[PDB]
Amino acid sequence: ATPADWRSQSIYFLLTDRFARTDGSTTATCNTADQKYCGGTWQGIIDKLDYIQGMGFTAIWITPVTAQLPQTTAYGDAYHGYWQQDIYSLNENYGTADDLKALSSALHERGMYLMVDVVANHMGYDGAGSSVDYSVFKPFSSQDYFHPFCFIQNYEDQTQVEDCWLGDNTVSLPDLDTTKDVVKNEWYDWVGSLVSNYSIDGLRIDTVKHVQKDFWPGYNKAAGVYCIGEVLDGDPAYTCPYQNVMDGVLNYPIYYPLLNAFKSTSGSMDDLYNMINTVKSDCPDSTLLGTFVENHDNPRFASYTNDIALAKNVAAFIILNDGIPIIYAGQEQHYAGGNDPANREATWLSGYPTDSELYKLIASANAIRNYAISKDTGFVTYKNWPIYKDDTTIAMRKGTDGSQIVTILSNKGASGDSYTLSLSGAGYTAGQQLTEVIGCTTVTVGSDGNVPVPMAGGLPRVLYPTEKLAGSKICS
Ligand SMILES: *[C@@H]1O[C@H](CO)[C@@H](O)[C@H](O)[C@H]1NC(C)=O
Ligand SMILES: [Ca+2]
Repeated sequence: ATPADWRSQSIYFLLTDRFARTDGSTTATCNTADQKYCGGTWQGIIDKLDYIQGMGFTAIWITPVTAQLPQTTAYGDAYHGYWQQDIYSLNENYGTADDLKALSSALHERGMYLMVDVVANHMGYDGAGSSVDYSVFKPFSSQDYFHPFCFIQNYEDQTQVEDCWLGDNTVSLPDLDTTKDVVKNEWYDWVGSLVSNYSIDGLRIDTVKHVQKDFWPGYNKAAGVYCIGEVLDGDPAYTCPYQNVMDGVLNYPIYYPLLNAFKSTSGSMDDLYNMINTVKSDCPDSTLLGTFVENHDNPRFASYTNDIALAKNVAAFIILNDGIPIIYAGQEQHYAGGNDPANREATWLSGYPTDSELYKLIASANAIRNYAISKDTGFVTYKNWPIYKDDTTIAMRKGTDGSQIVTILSNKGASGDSYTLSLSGAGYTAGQQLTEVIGCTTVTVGSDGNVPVPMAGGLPRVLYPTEKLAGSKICS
């Protein structure tokens, strides 16, 4: 599927080993500290698609599928998929090639997309870097194909970042020489084959900043689908330019201010507001980026605060910002794990409650976003517009005039005071009746133009023209 095809999507990102076992167990042990394979499979995912689609997601992103180093290392098993050894084989832990194709067709039979995580930067090896036996890797079975061993000593040196090895001497990550024509052609041919063999709709590309830029356009083209890159850097001036060589990148620039804005009652709404504008302007296309506040490479949101109302606000933002929302399996169950491997909790241990607070929050927000898109072909291309802020509040507007969604978000928390906010800028016609689609109440636009927004318990508010909801299953 195309970048255009992807704008309207919203992604549930999951760890294949950790989302759902074939046996459907909700009790199967998974001590994250043990870093072992816990049992999750592609077929397990298939059996839980009702749970995923019931939150209003239109796609999933799954961890890499290539066969991994087999050893149980001092850092555990390759359960996450980032330590590949044989790229023309699948990781048997998740099932068979038929299983992967089954997941793909099952997603498609529901009108959903499959996104797959891929690594081009490196392989994985159990052992010291200098001692690597290259013969294990397929097809890159000789030192020939790799950058000479060295570690990234200085991250300000972009040449070191690209030419030296990630990892360490316990689990080393032999770094492919992605400037060699033979390496390019092998990867380019592989990625097209992968996508065709399994009917893959999109790619999430790992460790993008660790590969020289002139590698990516050819890779993206070969893939023949939307590619969104992990560029692990919070500076828009470093990260957005990668969108010049690749369809999208994950929105790490928004990530930091977003997290700070909502992780405490004293978070800076100013930084968030500004970053939205900086990204909107200086990024080739903000609507092709992916928004998230939680993933497998950072502490989970709920690890910073257990305030449910804060979690509600940051989730609403992810869904309603420009670009593609990305929610990380477990976030909807208020998972609170810290840094790797604590943030790789098995989803099945939650019991998959479909009536939990954040599950319902996310369903409501996706419901409106999805509806708005079905009516307003200009929604996805309309660049989100921050219209208001204060010390505890931010409001924003997205959608063609007369059909816009206006979102008011707060970091007051669950003990926030009741009160009324007068909102200038919404651009609704005076006396117009609007629905608040989370709590399902109504409000009328003032004559002064302003909107009388009832604020209570630090809850999120999402407004949308009541007449426009006609015939939707929203708020019945
Ligand atoms: C795609 O299918 C062909 C033929 O079955 C196979 O040889 C090739 O290895 C597959 N490509 C990938 C990336 O697995
Ligand atoms: Ca590299």
